[PDB]
Amino acid sequence: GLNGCVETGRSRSEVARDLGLSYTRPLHENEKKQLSHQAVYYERLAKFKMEQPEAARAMERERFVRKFSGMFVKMDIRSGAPDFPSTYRRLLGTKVVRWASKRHGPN
Amino acid sequence: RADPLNGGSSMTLGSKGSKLSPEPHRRRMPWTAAKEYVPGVVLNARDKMVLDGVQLLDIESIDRASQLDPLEVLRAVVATREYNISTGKNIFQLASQATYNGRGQRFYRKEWQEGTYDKYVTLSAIDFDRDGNKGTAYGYITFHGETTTRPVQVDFADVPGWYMDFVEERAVPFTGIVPPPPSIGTDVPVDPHSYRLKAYPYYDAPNPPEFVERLLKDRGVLPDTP
Amino acid sequence: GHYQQEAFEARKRFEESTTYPGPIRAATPGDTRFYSGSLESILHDTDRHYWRAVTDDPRVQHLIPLRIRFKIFTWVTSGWEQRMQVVQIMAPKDSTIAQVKDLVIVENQSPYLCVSSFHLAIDGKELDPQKTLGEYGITEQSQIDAIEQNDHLLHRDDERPRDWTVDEITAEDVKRSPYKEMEMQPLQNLAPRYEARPKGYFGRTYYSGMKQS
Amino acid sequence: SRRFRYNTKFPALVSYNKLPWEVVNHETPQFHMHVAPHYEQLLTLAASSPVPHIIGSKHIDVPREHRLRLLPGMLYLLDGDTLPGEFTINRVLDPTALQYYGRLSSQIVTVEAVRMLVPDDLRLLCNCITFKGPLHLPVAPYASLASLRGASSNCFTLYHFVRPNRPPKELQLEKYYIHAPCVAPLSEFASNSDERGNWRPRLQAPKRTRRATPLPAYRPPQSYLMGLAERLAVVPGGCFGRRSLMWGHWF
Amino acid sequence: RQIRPYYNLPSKSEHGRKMTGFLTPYRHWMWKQNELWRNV
Amino acid sequence: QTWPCTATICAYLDVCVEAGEKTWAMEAWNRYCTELKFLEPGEVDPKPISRVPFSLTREELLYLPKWKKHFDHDPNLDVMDLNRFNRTREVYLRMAQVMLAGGERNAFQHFFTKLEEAMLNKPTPVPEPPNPHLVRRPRWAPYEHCKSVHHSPWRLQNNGRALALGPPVTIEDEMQSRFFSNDQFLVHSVKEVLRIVLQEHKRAHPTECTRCKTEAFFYKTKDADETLKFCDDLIERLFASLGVRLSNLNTSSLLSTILEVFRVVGKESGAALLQRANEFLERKASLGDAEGSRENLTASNYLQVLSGFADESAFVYNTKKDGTCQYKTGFDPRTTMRHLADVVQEIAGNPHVTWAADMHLQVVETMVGCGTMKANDYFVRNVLRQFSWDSRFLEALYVEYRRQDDVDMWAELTKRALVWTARYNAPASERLRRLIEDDYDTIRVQTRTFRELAVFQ
Amino acid sequence: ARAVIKRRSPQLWGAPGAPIIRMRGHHVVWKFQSYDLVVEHTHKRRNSDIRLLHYLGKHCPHPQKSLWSPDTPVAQDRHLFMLTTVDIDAFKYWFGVKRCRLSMKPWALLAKAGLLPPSLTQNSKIMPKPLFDKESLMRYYLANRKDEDVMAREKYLNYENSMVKTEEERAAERPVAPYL
Amino acid sequence: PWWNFQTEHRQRCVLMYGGARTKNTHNANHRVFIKKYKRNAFPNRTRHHWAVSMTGVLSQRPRRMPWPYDLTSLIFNQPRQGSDKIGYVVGTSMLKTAVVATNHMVYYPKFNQRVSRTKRFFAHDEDLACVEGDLVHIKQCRKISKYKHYYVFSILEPNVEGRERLKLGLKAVPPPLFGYPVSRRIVKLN
Amino acid sequence: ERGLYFPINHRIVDHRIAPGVTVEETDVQSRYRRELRTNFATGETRQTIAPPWSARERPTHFFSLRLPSRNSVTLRVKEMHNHLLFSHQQCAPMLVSPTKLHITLGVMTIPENSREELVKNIQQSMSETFACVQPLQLRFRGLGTFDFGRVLFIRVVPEADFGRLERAVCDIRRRVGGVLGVDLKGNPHDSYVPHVTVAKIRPNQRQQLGDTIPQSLWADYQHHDFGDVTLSTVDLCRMKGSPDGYYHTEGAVHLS
RNA sequence: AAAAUUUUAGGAAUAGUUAAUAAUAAUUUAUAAUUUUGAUUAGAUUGUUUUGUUAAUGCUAUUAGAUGGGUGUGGAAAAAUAAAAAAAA
Ligand SMILES: [Mg+2]
Ligand SMILES: [Mg+2]
Ligand SMILES: [Mg+2]
Ligand SMILES: [Mg+2]
Repeated sequence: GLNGCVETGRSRSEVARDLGLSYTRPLHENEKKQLSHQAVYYERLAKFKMEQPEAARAMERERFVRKFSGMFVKMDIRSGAPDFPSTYRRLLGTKVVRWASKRHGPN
Repeated sequence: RADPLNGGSSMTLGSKGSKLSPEPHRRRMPWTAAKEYVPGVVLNARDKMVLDGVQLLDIESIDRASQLDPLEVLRAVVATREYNISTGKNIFQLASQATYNGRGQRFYRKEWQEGTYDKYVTLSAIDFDRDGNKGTAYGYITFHGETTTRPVQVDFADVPGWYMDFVEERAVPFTGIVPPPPSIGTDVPVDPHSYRLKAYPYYDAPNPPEFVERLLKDRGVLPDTP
Repeated sequence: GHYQQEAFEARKRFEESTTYPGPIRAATPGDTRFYSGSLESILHDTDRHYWRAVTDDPRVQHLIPLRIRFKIFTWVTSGWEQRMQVVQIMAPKDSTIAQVKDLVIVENQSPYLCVSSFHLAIDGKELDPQKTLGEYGITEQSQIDAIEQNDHLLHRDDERPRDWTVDEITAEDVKRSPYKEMEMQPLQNLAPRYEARPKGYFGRTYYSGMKQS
Repeated sequence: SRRFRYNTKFPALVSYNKLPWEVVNHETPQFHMHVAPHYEQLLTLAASSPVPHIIGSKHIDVPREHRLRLLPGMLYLLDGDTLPGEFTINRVLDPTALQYYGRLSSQIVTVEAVRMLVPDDLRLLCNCITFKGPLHLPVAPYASLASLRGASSNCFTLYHFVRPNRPPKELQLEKYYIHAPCVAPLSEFASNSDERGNWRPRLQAPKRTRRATPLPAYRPPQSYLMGLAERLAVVPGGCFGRRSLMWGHWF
Repeated sequence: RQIRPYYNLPSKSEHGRKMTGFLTPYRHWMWKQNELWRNV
Repeated sequence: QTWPCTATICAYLDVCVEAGEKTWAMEAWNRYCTELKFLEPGEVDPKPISRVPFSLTREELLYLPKWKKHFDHDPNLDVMDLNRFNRTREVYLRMAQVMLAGGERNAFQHFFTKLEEAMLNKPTPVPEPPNPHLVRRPRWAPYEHCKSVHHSPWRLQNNGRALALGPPVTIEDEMQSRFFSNDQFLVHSVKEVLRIVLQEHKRAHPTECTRCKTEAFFYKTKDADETLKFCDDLIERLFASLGVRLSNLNTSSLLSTILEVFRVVGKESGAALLQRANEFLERKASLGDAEGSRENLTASNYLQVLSGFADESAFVYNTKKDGTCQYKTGFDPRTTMRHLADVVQEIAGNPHVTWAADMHLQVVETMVGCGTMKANDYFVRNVLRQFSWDSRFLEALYVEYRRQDDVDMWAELTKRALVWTARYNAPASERLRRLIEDDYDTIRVQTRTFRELAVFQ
Repeated sequence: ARAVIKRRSPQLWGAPGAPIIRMRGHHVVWKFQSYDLVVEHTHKRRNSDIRLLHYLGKHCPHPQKSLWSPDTPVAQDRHLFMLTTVDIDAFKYWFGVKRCRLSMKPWALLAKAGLLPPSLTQNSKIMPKPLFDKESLMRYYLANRKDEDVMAREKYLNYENSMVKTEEERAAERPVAPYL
Repeated sequence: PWWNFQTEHRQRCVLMYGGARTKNTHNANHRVFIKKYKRNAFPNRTRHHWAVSMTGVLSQRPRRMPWPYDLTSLIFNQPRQGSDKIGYVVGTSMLKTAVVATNHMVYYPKFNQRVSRTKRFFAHDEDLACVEGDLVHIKQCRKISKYKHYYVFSILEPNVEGRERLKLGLKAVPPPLFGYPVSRRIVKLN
Repeated sequence: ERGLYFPINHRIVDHRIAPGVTVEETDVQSRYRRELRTNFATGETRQTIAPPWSARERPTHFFSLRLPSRNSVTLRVKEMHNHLLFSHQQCAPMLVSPTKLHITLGVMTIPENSREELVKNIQQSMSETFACVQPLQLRFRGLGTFDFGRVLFIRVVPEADFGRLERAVCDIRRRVGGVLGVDLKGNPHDSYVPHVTVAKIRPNQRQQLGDTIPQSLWADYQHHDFGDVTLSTVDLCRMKGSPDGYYHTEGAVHLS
């Protein structure tokens, strides 16, 4: 389970998955806690939308109308730039005031 | 796309046509579909020189000081009717005058009956809106002895190019149901004496001699002296 | 169609196999989350993001991706439109239609859908909330509609929402409902900013399946 | 134009450019516009070969409970005039709506009446069409309609149950487009008919001393025309046909 | 371009173009002729 | 150097048969499919997929040369596992067909015997599921926004949601050949062999099996008798090998193929076909020991019957004598039309038989040949509006029109029929168009476009 | 679809449009001027190279004396020469398979070369454009029309596959004794 | 014609025979620096600009160009450059994210010699196999989050030591004693 | 505004819908990241899957590594039980008694007629397989699910003597199912996933308990460490809960 | 969607911020991300076939052209003078 599949292109996490093996380093408290908090998102959500449809519907109104407000509605190469401040640095001083720096990550 | 002109042949841009297909060329704009249209500008364009020397009053001018002699009003009305037929007759102007609102009668526009072109409309039913001269008109198209299976909104009913002829035979009361006329190939056995086909799918008309004269006298084959 | 019964037949005749060893999961790969392209594409479970020339053993589907269609009223800026919106769940094979309704109710993110009680129906016929997908022959290819309480009242002007084009929206209803969230009185950034389709889009008669002229 | 692959452009939840879903309103004329030309095909089928659920007897009876999981989609023909239990009756006298039954009434059984029925709860529907007299189609002996008195008491009715404000799909008429022949024109040569000996063949084409009478001389149209119908992509009449063949348009 | 001659159906309007393309049957016939040639 | 899998071998052997070159099939056989086996009681199933798929241990990755690590998807790697479903019986069948095609009895006898024996005494192999990359998959769509069959109000447009025009050609209504039981496949194989006999007869005598191009169409070829002998011996061999088992499986396709052989090769009138089929079904009802209740002839069989009547009355048209027509010697229109009539009665009686455009075409043609002059009526009632049709119809029908009394009827009926072609989306063919053109002096009907003519000159 | 149309250089149907074969050169004193046959899109940008599918050749519109060939007493050959380099495989590819468009001047060239019949725009103003009527044409057509199958075979060999297999090469390619 | 002398020129419009059609860009311009600031106050904390700056990238002297000939292209056949990288895992503070340090090569053609530079990547490993100090194989893939285009394809060398260190409850590797350099003097006693 | 305009996690195309649909006709919504949520996250595990015919019949006997007294495993599982029951006492019927803990090395169907011949033969071949293998020290940490979340178990980490186990198992697999034809629920050329089954939902229970063990219970123990254990004893067992307070044992082999 | 190539004599911290969850979170969870292998601001500068000199590893040029959003039209924003692109006979 340490090697990826060359022709398949699936990673080592994959072929390990398929052989039904787990190589997972021992975890500290951070990771166990984050993970355990993540697993349950759907139970929590299910219980929420069943038991309390109103609060849910309010928040949904927010999201829905929000999609129509805002900066971009359209998802194109511009909107869909994974890094906006980096690919357009030439906007950063004058036009675009959101970002103070062109680089927040490795690349 | 669907149905080109001369297949794809690209040797010129005009070689294609003025439209590439009958279908809308962008799917986001449906109305670009190829119809048969009519010169709306000229055929609305009603003459305001018939309204000269008249004194029309208005709808909401009802005032006692406002209106005029009954004689004046009469000639005004006549000048207004003369204003509305001033180009040709709208369908709802023909149909209100016929019995049963002209259900069953065959409404043909002028150009549909001349040249090799042969077409008319068997009127199924009519809606007058509060205003006459406008409305909705449904019916069966009949084209070269071929007829529609179901009724259709009659297009350009509001454009004043329409003629028809009142026959008691075709009249239907509002009780019954206007039948679609027979398509001469199928429901009625075809006959030559009752109906002869003007033009058929591969046919076309012979050359008229004076057009030919004009074109040769143009291209400069047949001379022309001032 | 052809594929459905070809594959069903194949499954059925593969289960009646007397002698089979079983597959070797070393030879039967899963699917990758890692492939070129920006977009994440979800496929059939019998299909893969790599090229696999060999046909795999027919398996029975233990999660069936049902689609459930709703009617919605969209604000198109010349007035209201009625169009179609699907919800897509993954419903365990043997699940009860009651439970399917519940899945649906949990999986919609539109505030405009599940407001009152609704019944699932196929080709107009209501379904028993009591019984299984197995009995009604629901294959994931099946067309499943969803019928709300007030939906047979829509032909009137009441239940069908009132557009500020033709109707008064009053200080009563400015504080309630889609009317509130919409912000009718125009702002500088122009408000939620909905989609618009003009009046003359379809001509004088609206969109039809049958050509009306 | 072809339909594009997928929408990656706009959020799904908001759905953006969407052809409106067509709904059939029973209050208006448009309803009948959809349902009528179907009926005729349906009746035509009934005139030739048998279909199982078309002919039935003594209406139908179901509980309040199972009412909507059984009825909707149901279409059946009864002999007499009896209106279904628990339906408010609406007469269709409006001319426009009536108009669509034209083809069905002239070239099939004449339509005596049309009825829109709505139940107590308003959530169902019945379209009820009463025909008078015998068909103007011939009816075959082994056919479904041969089991009925109203054809071949001259009135009989077609009943169609449906839900309101639904797309013109889930009224189920398209399962009926099975096409069976009318065997009436060949019934003449069957061993059963006694007029089969009064038939005589034309094997050879008869000797022709004439030509077809030449068509009336062509008068070129005098008014203004919209230009080539070819280059404008107008089908020959604006009616039917291919845009490559320009026959019968002005020239 | 599409040639609009002077004897095309004139439109009287102050809100738009002065001449609509609409044809004298002669012009239509003529057009058909020239077109046939180009088809060749 | 790609090793063809079994499927590929099938395909190439199909090309071999259709080409009738035995030579190709022998080399192909000898090289690749030799060791191909059948499935026996001990043998197991679809074999599981056994290939590893290709990976690299870190030492393989680091120490090997570059080419050793280069995987292009290469067949020959998966060939073993493409063949895991055992399609062998298909290969043997094709091979029989070829050895017959190239006219060699011994080899054919060998293959067919092996196949037969194994089909009787060995278990039915599990068929492969539909290949994802050939036949694709039905992705989910709502059919809501659709053109609503009556869309154009001149005609019936077909639609994605339902098919309202009726089938253009009759389909056999049998699942793909690999899903069959072993016995069923035996039957299928006989029908296959017959079909190849037919095809070979049409490659030998192309003139005589074309309808009515030459009077040669009306008379049995020599060597047809020996052929039919072969067919008879074959079928009786099928009834000899398979016992009562035959009572449980579909004979429909087989029957239709036999009937089509005795319609084409030996020439039997419609009555003879209907008789043959009834005697056959009697035989199959009797061999199974039961109360009878025979299956009725399915739609395809009746299609062969009807095309039988159409062969019966057929005419070589416009001899160079300017003589009207030549006919089958010993032709009676009365009797023919009698039998056709009560046969159509028979069909339309049976509720489970679907009607197609081709069956109607055989009928219409039988009318035209018989000088019935009811052809028009039948066509317009039962076909025109309700089917998507060929122009072959209009060809037979023009022949009909030509024989009417006065000329104006001819002209007007023909013109009207062209309008039919323009309304109904039938692109009137060049055969028909020529048939009309030939009479131009008489009827004055122009068939060509303006454009087409100019360009032509 | 531009809000404010670029007014001077209009085109049909948006960008980049069809592939088209154009003749173009930078403008200079007539003495040195050359042209380029270029397959490129319909909508050009600032520099012609951004959309350039292929380069079909140089064309020089100066009649030249042939000093390459030895001076020849044959009359014809001492007419001046016009020099053009055609790339004919990219031409037949782009025009044939890819279905190009054509400006007029390139068309005239390709006509002088025997690749295309002369253009629409080459007019001896001596003759007029022809007249037409359907029934005379029809008489001529009824007079001469070839057989159906001859014509179908023509359309076969011209449009579809040309190279075919005669009996002999079949007989030559079929396997011999040990596998036969 | 670039090979013709200054005085040999006749026409400027064409090449008479062949050769290259060249544009003379004027390389010797005496371009100059403008001094807009006092040497005392320059408006930047780290770096100061006192002369003309050389402005290219790969036009930039002395030339340093991409070299795809190092170890990585030696072991792998890459469909696209950088589709494969071998590296060491440095840090896992992010769930399912392995940071990887990796070397690539640069070539100075002036000196005819190579240098290795180093670069960090974020790799997506589902399931958290990686420990700090593993030698991993890494691949280019679907954009996963803002910065992660690589996923952990295979562990070449695991950290046996580090894993054992983890099992016992201690961190995989001791945290570095000093952080980044400073320009200050930190006086912190006992 | 707090991040990317279109979050990359939200960019999803569904190719199992249809080419024309989502552009024009209708838009399809789903929560697509429940489905994408992976095998590590859900806690699923791919066990050797049975052929259909073998899938029909109940298993009878299995191979088991027997856990000694004084385990780290048993202790920590007991602590886990206490914690679980204090959280939710609905688990109570799911949980396996700490007395019944064992490692499952493979599962098998033995017909009741040939029973004696097969137990003798198996036991013999088994004793031959493990003759050379000395005791195994294996590591247990992490949880996983079989049968759609119906069976909840403790994984065996391949960090230790596990390697040997896999060869060992793969030997009996090729003997027991390969040599004398026996129904191993899988293919004898494939290796079984060894596991310690902790909680379980049987067919009879499934009505009152529910169709899947809710992951909220074992979420926090999903990666928990149960420790190392050395194992000298292999068993072949028929399944009965009654007889010893442990499974009825038809055979044994000592690793030494 | 990425990978490589990236200037300033004397050099310090940067920030709507990383990763997981998900069509969540102006207060989800976490021991987070960029930097001395030279970052971010700031100066200069139109990026990876174009020149000049030279016997030559060099030195010395290369124009121009993509500057955010706010009823989001359109296949694609490239959409507000400044062509030298024949733009549906
Ligand atoms: Mg980036
Ligand atoms: Mg700046
Ligand atoms: Mg196109
Ligand atoms: Mg702006």
